[PDB]
Amino acid sequence: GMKQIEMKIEEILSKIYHIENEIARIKKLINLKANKADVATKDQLATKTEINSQMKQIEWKIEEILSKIYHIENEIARIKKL
Amino acid sequence: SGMKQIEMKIEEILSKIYHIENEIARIKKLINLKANKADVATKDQLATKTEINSQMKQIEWKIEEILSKIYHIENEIARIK
Amino acid sequence: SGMKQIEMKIEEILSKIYHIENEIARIKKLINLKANKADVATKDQLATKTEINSQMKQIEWKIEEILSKIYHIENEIARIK
Repeated sequence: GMKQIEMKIEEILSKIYHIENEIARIKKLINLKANKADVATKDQLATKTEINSQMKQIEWKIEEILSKIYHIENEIARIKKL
Repeated sequence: SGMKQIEMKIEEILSKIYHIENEIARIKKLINLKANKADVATKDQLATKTEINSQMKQIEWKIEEILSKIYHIENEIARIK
Repeated sequence: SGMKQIEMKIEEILSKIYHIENEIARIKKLINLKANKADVATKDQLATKTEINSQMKQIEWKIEEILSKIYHIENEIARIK
């Protein structure tokens, strides 16, 4: 009877040691994870799609402007020609 | 009765250990759903909507100014003709 | 004395278990403060400040060129008059 109890205590102590090692590993893993407070949220961050769309609108206007300037320069050259 | 008491304590201990093992299994799954520090952007690397809006606005104002100058010039040229 | 020794081992085991339970409780709280993979924006979707700054600078250079062309044209028109 006593021997059987001793063997159960042995198994329990082994299980506990294993659990302690699991916990030690878990703590290390947690320390590698990012905190919610330190990570910029989707709400806060600009997406490539959004930026691309607004950049495209600007680019089209710049292209329009460049064409207008070229046309104007040609008109002026025509006006000033002898 | 001494042996019986020890057995009852062992029963409760084993139940507690089993519960802890199940908790640990659940924790490991939860950890796997969390983002690693190494896999995210470092503080202030990424562009915010506020910053982008401000930057775009400055460019937009300049473009609008330019378009106004062009319209005026086109009118001046039409008058010169 | 055999019984006494077992009883002492049980005392230590119960103390160890209580300590482990407290550790687990703390770990669960710590995990709840960590960011989820599902809630973090992907590399595919995000823009960096460096990338944006470079693109904005290229636009600024084009605007500077445009302004020089406009200024020149305004001067040409003033001369024509």
